Amino acid sequence: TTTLAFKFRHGVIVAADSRATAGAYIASQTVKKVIEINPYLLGTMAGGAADCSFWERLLARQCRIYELRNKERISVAAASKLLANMVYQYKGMGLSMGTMICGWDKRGPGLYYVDSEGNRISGATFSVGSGSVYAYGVMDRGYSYDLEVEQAYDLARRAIYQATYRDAYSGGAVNLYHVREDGWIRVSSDNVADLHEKYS
Amino acid sequence: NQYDNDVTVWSPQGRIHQIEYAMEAVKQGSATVGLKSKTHAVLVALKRAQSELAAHQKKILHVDNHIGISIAGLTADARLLCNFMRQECLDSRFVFDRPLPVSRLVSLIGSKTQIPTQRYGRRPYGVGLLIAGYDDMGPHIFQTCPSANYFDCRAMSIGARSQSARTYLERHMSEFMECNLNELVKHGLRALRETLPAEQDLTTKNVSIGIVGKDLEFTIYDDDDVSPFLEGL
Amino acid sequence: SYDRAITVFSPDGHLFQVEYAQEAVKKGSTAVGVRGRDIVVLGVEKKSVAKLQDERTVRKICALDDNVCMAFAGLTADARIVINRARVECQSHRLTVEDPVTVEYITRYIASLKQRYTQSNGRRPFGISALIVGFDFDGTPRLYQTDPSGTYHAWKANAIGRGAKSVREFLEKNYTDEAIETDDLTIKLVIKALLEVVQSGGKNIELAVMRRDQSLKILNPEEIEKYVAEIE
Amino acid sequence: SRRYDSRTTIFSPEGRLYQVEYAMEAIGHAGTCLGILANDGVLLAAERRNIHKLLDEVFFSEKIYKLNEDMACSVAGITSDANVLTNELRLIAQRYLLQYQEPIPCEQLVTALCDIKQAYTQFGGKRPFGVSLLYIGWDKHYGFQLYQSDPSGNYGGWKATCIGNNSAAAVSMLKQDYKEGEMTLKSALALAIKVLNKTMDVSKLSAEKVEIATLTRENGKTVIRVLKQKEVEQLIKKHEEEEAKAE
Amino acid sequence: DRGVNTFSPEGRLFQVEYAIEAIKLGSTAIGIQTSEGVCLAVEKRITSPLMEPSSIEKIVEIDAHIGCAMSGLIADAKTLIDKARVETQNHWFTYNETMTVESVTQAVSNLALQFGEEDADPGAMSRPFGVALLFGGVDEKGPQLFHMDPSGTFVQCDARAIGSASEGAQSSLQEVYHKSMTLKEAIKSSLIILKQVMEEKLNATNIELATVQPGQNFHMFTKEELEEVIKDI
Amino acid sequence: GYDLSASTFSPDGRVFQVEYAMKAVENSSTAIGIRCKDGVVFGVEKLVLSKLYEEGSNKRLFNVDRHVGMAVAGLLADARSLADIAREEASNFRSNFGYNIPLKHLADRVAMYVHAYTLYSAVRPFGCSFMLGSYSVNDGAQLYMIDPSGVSYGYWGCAIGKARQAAKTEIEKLQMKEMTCRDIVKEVAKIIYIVHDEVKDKAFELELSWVGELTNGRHEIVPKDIREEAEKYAKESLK
Amino acid sequence: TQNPMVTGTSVLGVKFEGGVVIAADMLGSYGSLARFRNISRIMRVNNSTMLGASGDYADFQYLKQVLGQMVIDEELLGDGHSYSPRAIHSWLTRAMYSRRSKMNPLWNTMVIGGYADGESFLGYVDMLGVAYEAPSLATGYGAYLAQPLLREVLEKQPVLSQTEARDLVERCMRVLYYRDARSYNRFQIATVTEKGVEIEGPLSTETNWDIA
Amino acid sequence: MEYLIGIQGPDYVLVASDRVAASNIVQMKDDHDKMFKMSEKILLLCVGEAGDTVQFAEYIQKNVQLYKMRNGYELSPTAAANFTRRNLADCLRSRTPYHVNLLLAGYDEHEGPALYYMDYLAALAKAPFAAHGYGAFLTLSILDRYYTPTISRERAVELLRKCLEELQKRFILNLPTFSVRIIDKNGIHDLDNISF
Amino acid sequence: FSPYVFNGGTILAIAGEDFAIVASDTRLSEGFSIHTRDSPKCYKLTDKTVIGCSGFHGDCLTLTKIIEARLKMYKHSNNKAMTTGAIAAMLSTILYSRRFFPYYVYNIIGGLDEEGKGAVYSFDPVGSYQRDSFKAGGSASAMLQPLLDNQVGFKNMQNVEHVPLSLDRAMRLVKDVFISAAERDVYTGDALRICIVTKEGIREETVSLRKD
Repeated sequence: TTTLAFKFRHGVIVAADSRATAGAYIASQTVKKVIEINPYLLGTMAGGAADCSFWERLLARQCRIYELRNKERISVAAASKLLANMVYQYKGMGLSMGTMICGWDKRGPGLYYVDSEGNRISGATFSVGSGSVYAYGVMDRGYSYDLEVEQAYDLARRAIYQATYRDAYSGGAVNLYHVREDGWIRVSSDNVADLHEKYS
Repeated sequence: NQYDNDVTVWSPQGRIHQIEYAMEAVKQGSATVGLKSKTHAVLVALKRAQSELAAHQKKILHVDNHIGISIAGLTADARLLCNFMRQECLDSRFVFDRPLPVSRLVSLIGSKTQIPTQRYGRRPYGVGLLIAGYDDMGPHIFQTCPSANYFDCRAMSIGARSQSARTYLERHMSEFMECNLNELVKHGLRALRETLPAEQDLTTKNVSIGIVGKDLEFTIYDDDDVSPFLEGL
Repeated sequence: SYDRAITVFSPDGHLFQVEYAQEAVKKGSTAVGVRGRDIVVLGVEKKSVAKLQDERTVRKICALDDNVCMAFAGLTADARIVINRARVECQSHRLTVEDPVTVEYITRYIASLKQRYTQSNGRRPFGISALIVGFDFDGTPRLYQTDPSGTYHAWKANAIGRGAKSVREFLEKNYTDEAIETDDLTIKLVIKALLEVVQSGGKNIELAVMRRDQSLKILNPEEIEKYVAEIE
Repeated sequence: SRRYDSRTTIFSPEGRLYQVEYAMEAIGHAGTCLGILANDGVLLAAERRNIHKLLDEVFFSEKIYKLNEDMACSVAGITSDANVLTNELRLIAQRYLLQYQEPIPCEQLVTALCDIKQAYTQFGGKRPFGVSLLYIGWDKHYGFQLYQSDPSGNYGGWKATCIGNNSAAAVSMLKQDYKEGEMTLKSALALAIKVLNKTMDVSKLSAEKVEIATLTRENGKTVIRVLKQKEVEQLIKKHEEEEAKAE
Repeated sequence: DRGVNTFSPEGRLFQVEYAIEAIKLGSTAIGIQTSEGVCLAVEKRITSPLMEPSSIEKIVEIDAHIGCAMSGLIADAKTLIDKARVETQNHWFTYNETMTVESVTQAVSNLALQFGEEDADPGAMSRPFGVALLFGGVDEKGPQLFHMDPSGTFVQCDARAIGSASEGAQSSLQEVYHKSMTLKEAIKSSLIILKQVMEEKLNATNIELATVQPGQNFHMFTKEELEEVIKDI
Repeated sequence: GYDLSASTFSPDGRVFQVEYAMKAVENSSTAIGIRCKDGVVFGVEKLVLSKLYEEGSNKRLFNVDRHVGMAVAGLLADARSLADIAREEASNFRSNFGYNIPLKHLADRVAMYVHAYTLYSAVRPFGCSFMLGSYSVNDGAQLYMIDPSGVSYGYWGCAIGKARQAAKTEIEKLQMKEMTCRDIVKEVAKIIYIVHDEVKDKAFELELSWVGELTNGRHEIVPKDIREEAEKYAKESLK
Repeated sequence: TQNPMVTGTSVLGVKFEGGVVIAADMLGSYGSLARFRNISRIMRVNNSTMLGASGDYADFQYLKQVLGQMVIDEELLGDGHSYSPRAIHSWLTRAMYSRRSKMNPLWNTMVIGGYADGESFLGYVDMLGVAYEAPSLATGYGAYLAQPLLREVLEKQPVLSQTEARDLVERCMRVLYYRDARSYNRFQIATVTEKGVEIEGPLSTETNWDIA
Repeated sequence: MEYLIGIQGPDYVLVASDRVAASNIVQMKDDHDKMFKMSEKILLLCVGEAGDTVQFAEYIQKNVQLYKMRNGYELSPTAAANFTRRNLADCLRSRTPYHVNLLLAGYDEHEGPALYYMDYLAALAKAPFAAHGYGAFLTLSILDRYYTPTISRERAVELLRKCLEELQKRFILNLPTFSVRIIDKNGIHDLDNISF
Repeated sequence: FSPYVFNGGTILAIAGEDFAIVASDTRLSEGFSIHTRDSPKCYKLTDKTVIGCSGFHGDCLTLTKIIEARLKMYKHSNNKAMTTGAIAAMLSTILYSRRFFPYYVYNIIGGLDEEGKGAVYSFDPVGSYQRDSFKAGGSASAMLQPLLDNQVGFKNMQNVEHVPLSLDRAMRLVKDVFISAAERDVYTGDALRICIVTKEGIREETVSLRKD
């Protein structure tokens, strides 16, 4: 599993692979690991798949209850704090999670890594999963804040690509999303076997 | 004067006014008719005109695949009582993997309905139910009352002006056990029509029909589905 | 546990304990709040000064958070339960949202708590109303009023307490964009409204003004006589 | 049962709480208790009710009940309900010390009892505590303080106040012979005996009918000291003689 | 003198009978179900000119596809319309589908008559709700509109007026409604009837209008949008 | 106002809510039970109100254990409640002691459940009397009857209902101590028809159930071949 | 039961044309000790349902009184509705499954046989709530040592008679006495038919031939 | 491990903490605030287990801020450290204990500067200087060496810098940046980050 | 005491343009033995939905009782049948509600969606939830998924036309891949129920496999 998210000037690019594997046998390669939460905010799936996909769905209904009661969409700060507080009540019980809440609020582009260990931290760049260490390197060399939109699409596909090339548990297809100021857009679902012909 | 406010207070005549006032709530609702043959059990109800613009009610409820009820009285006490009945029928199929018998469901109602008629600060369930069913013993027309006893009926009608239907039903009950399905429903429609004002008739918009049978699960029949039954009356 | 319905309906559809809790509001000291352009001014009418109060601890303008402060009228002990439970909710909201409350949020919390004791077993309603003033993160000034029924409305200007039927008749004929223009002229709009209700007259009121960040400060007694002399 | 209930926590049609207002009249026929704030201390001057000849002298006072190292109270109303309140203030005063390792500030102790008193006027269906009770104390934030707490659950800080019998006449005498920022402790003991003569119907005082406690600071430590019989008899005789030098 | 769970000798359950009389003191709300959408229009009843009229939220979002209109004791609605909002999100959480308009009305009206004073909960309702609710939205069955009287009796209506002037606006809804009119003709018909029944002069400040279309979501009209409709009347 | 609660005595020491609840039994039709040398035979005059009810609705004879039967009279919803209480006590006895509950003990466990609602304002007394009857080889035939006050006495014959006094005179001239169960059924049906009023309450269906030595101590309804041979016998002596 | 104490061994069961026969030996072992040599491990549930269990005999006596009194409770109200043998098998599946989820299992391995509405029922229930139906059943080491003999007869001939199924039962119970250490030379044969459950007396495998 | 350090002077409570939010082998964040201001004059420096350091510090923060709203004055540093110790000590035998190692630092107008130590076993200690983490082993003897109770705040930054250069040379974790801030009588002033 | 046993079984939903085909074997196992040869892992839920459940058969029996009970609770309170995607969303919450003592069941939903196309939803035992076009689950799922990804996904094929999967080419592709599974997986091979879901309802076939 390799997920990827960085903030830049024109929003925040979210990228992930597609491989879900039990032990060494690949269970699927079409897993939607970029969990879209609601039309303005979204998360990733790294860790236990049912844990990330339950608690970001339970985040999704509390962000909607927040929007109904308060007549305003929730911030990225409050959404990552609600997710951190819900999974803190099961600390030491076995929640494998670790996810990246993305969106824009009044404060601008927001990216918060939230772990089931209990962490929630801000940051420009993050990468979660088993192939995250291979994605950190390709990201940190290419990353700038004043990076163009087509340039930020390129190095987020390629950082997921280089992670699938080195992690046995990363594979499938890249799933690139882009959070703009009027909600997220899904930009590409390029296959890793198709990017290999482009990157060589 | 002082014997009618509480359900734990007997009158000096051996009589509980708060129970009898909840039975007044079901005699001023809407007329529903239940009857059975040797093969089927039919619930016919008047979807009452609240106004000239309301889709009238829903007064026949699904309980199981072999049991449905019909409502006279407080409608919110009815589905509070029906959600108990739906749970008690799911409870048996989860445990015994068989349809719960119709005579045992109504015995669970009457022991659940008796409990608020004896404790302080609780009211009787102001709702009457005609219950159609098909157990392994045949068809069944259990009536239950706010006075929590219940009645296995050959045919029964409860609600506003429902004695006119019981006048009709007790005349033609001698021939109910040898009817077809379409013949048995039309007896319930002629019983339900007896409870109407002279300016009113049984349209297809104000009549619901609930039927349960041997090779037939319990079905309610909507506005367009009661038209094959009203085609002879 | 005392489970008995205290607030019940009556014929003609009235809740008597809610109506009688509003008569407790009308027997309380008069509180006035108006809303300016970048200023909100709360003023209460001290009925008696008596020369023996330690006046620091009978102030009727509290402070719910750094951006929200309220003034009440009615049963003073019921207010202190509402003031403290609003202060706990203003801190829980910083805990989970990482933002200060909006003024309508804590107004909804106070109103839904006041509704809850009109419908729960074994409780009477709160005998208070609450004039809540504040500022959003956007900087828009807000002025709200809760009732013992649990109903809340936004207001340009409002008055609760005794004589509030006459103070609100005053403010509906004197609240304009010109009197709400200068920040000092907004403060004299509360003092002119209070002096119509203070039947003894003089410098026997309490008044607190909250502007934006560099927030709420309650005005001193000689700092209030400077305005009352400017309206003599 | 609704028949047997009395509805202690409902509103009157005028907006009143009857059982609170009826508890307020239990206090207006209790022992007269007053408190005066000075520049170096606060005092309590309770008129003693249990003044029978065959009473013993067991525990330190009759109506004082020291709450803390730094603050004491004084009660008037139902004697029994005051003992339940004063155990409760001592618990609140020691739960603050357990939680913060600092002594309870005096306004925060009065506020916490007044929340327990308010809670019996709003829910539970019980009668309120028919105890209004004074408070004297010292803390870091405002120094010497004086509080009063009605059975309604509302409190107030005072420079001079009085609860009990003839409290309304006692307050008006404290409106005129009290000077703000100008009362020493020895001037306030003489004001206490002056008020306890025109508000007690008896011919004079004898110090078996009063109880006085003062609270001062001595070398960084609050001392709460009930005055003995000879210390008050000298104050009675200093006022029983000086009244002859003014007529 | 009598408890909250007490039936009248007419079987009417007094506290609900008096909670219905509480609605007749609240402002008038109108709903019209057309085949192209539903519309919800309510009088705001501005008490003082200093009252900011943007806080009188007598129409609320339940979900994106359901909006509710209230009358009566607005504070009592806020616990019902919050239980409405949580039930739609619990339905979406479990089933990944929008909840239908009937079942949101069915869930909220189960809270009516769930009051009492004999161990009904540690925190239970002492009294019924003093509100009528007009749910209106578009589901898979299309545009629908429901009424929610405090007895827990919920009914689908084509057009329904509630509030202080309902008996007289329901007489006007039955004359002008027909089963093929347009949503533009229903918004316009909901303001001629508000013009008859409001006390003050009808402008774009003292009314509140919202519609639910099958295409678009719930939306409430702005100040600029209401000005076009009032000139057409 | 000394009669609005069960936690209130009268000034002459009476609990009227108990005594009003036994007026409810006196407004119910007569159910009798006769203890004989071979067993116990119950009989209920079951008033069928409408012609629209099925033959067997509102059943008044209950099986509370496989050896104990229960003839009720009074408010019928309360009777089905106490039949469930008597079933739970008979169930819990076998789950805790391993044998069939004695009728002495079962009658005392249920009468102390009925007594428990004669003491508080939170509840009302039960509006039903009911007889219990069983047979064992060891314990023999036994017939106890429980009032709404909660008092339980053993009987040779009890006659709860409207015609309580009129049926007791017919049971008293019967000498049940030497007669067998097939002879008592012919006599119970006689006593039911002679106390039934053919003017006030019109329609009625006889319900009969024994428990005796001929059933190996099982409680069951009397069969229609023996039931109809007693209803014919009862009309022949009614003349 | 965290740990069983007095266990029974293999319970046989096979359905024939007109009913079901089950069989179990009359012995409860306390860990390779033939301690209680006269205990019946076959329960007559009602008129159309029979039941035999392996596993802990104390947990089986718990099931005999919970299910046995549940047969009283249905027979009290007398409405003509009885438990079918597959209603009892479904109740007992839910009873054994609810116990393992609180991690307090009943250790037993019941065989329910029955004959209702002209159809023979034979049902297995394990201590984990694993339940199924089969033409022949065998628990314990009978699933190793007798179930191959049952299935090889039921494959050639899917319908037995009563005399043919009983002979197959005794032929499999003889194999259990030869090769199961926890088995015993006395066993009960119960047979349900249209005429009810009939548990025959102590039968022996006393025709045992041992050529050594 | 993450690193805390506090140095009490005559009228200041200079504290510093590392700005790293490490994971298994990689690190996530390079500008991570481990300081939580509770009043205008007190800080809580919190390191420890993941998640506990914010579930405890924001719990302490919301009650010390609630104390100021309810009462009109702030807690003292001694009362805040004693409050912080209580709900860390009565939870260490609960179902959910906190594994936070704290460093509470504050100024009082009448008592002066105050630095407090407490560990995950909730033992409060007032210290002239304290430190947490594996880096405390290398730096608590820089501070036993050059600290005097009358140290200037310019010489306290310079003594802090000696401790943080000791971590760069001798400690094995990469701790490049450090948030530094003073707590004199005028509140909390964020000093410049000592970076490498 | 272990609260689990692996009972075997393989399940094979395949989605099409107008159909769904959910298939399974009928062998029930424990350890090295065979419980019964006729126990389908497939369960009809609605008019257009079949669930296949393999894993621990005590949990497989409980979970299909719970779904069939909560199929009705939806229909009672919403007055319509559940759609195929809403059953699979509800099962995602039932499987997570019991997470710290989870079901050992691999689930595959197969049915028609709300637009009349085939829908196959695959499940982890704790409720991870994905819509696919084809999925194997259970004992031979590692054996079946490479051939399904060859012959349906058209993966690793170069210059081959992506024909739409027909009804008959899918049914032979189901039957031929369990013949390959029964050859080399020990837990499969008694028979093969095929629940095939179309617009006309759910047809249900069977075909023999090699007895072990």
